[PDB]
Amino acid sequence: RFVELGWIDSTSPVNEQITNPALVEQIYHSNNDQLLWSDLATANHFEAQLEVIHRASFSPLFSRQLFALKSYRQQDRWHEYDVLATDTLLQYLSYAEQAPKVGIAWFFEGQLDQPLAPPSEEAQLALHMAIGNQSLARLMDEYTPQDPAYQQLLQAYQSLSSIEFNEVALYEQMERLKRPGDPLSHREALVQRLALVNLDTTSILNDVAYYDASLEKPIKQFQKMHGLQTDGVIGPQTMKWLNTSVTERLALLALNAERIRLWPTQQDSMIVVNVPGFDMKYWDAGREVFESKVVVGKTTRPTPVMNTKLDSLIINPTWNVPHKIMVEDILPMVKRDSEYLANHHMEIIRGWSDPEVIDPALIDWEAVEPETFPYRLRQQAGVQNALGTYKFNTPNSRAIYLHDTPSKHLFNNASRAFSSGCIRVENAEKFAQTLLANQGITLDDFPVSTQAIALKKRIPVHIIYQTVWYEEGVLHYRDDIYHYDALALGNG
Ligand SMILES: *C(=O)[C@H](CCC[C@H](N)C(=O)O)NC(=O)CC[C@@H](N)C(=O)O
Repeated sequence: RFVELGWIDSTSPVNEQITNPALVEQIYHSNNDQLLWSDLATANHFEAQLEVIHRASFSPLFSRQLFALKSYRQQDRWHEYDVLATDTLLQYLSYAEQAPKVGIAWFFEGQLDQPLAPPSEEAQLALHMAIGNQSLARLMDEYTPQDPAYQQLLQAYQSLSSIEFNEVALYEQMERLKRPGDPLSHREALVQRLALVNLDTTSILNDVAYYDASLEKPIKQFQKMHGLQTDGVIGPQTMKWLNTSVTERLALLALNAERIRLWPTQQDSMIVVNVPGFDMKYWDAGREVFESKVVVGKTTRPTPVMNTKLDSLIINPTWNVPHKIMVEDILPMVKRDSEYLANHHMEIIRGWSDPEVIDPALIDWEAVEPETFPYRLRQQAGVQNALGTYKFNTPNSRAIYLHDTPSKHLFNNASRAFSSGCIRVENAEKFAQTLLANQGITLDDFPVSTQAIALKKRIPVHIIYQTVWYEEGVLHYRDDIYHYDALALGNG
């Protein structure tokens, strides 16, 4: 298959690189077979967009086409460049349209490594019009999220890009922890690395030999920006981020900017949990009506990025221990600690369909193998239940949901990856009250027995993974707990 254009030989390598020759030739024929990319500023603008996608590292497709474009350009093969650019712009338009629909597959469950379906007729009309007006640069901009949050990441990207290769000494210290009052060997590298993330360094005193008062606010601001405990102590967590290179920050800005294409913005009614920020928000009628900290899955039992809906609440839930938890976690402890089941208010039941309670005294524990244990565990409802007082049921293929917790001290931690995958909600009682108020449900008598409550209006729940974002006028960075930034960072 060869692109039917006079000024492209059938033997040209672009015939193997073009994903949609039929549509590309029609666009040219509709435009009198004129070149679309003869304005270098327009070529530059599209390569700069592809360079963001390339650095983000989620798309072998776009990386492959960018490398081919740059090669044709280095050789002044502008006719080939022209047709490959036009093909690649159709892929970009499809990417822009498809990201919010299926993009999880490109960022979290795989990569964008195969060509996409052609963009919509609306995109194809906007392209035809843009070609007529030589407004391709504006078209590309219109197919970015029209969202100040996205533009804040791209603005920082553009600032840092201009100083990417300036030498900045690493911050070094002799001891593991440096506290206010301690001598400092590397004050200048420290102040330069605070300045790199746009913190006000103008009141830091020059040539002071120790961690003085003038450094304390900037250090705590740096800690807060990176989600660290704001203890003022320059330890390994603080230094990891101080010593992050501009190249690595640019990778994080690019990947996080492109991830914004995935996430819904409608505030009709939505719940969003950002895993690596360990927080959540609930919007009703276009307003934030609830926010709280959360606990999320341990790195070995990760909370998946997913879309689901909140179908129902259980007030005073029991906990039906999943088979895998029973076998791997609990029964080994039961075998070694004859007070475990009483202490955790856990009953042995014949099965879910047959909740006959069996006294653990009636079982020969010596003979029990967790793997073959034929009964099930059910934790009684109450304030010490692992689900607390509230289960927020969000049915999905990974069996993830939201719940209250008796372990509320964990919300005081800066890093909150403690669960088996589920999301534990701080102020769960307030979340339930707000949900049920908005649904036109309220209990005149608060049950002290288990009660399942169907939502009348199902609420979309978006579990997202955003390690850089803009909020209250500043950028926030978070540790890549599930290693989804790892390929972009280059850190193996
Ligand atoms: C959520 O994590 C839940 C287990 C109950 C809550 C837990 N104790 C917590 O750590 O917050 N579900 C799962 O762990 C998934 C288990 C899966 N095998 C299943 O079928 O339920």
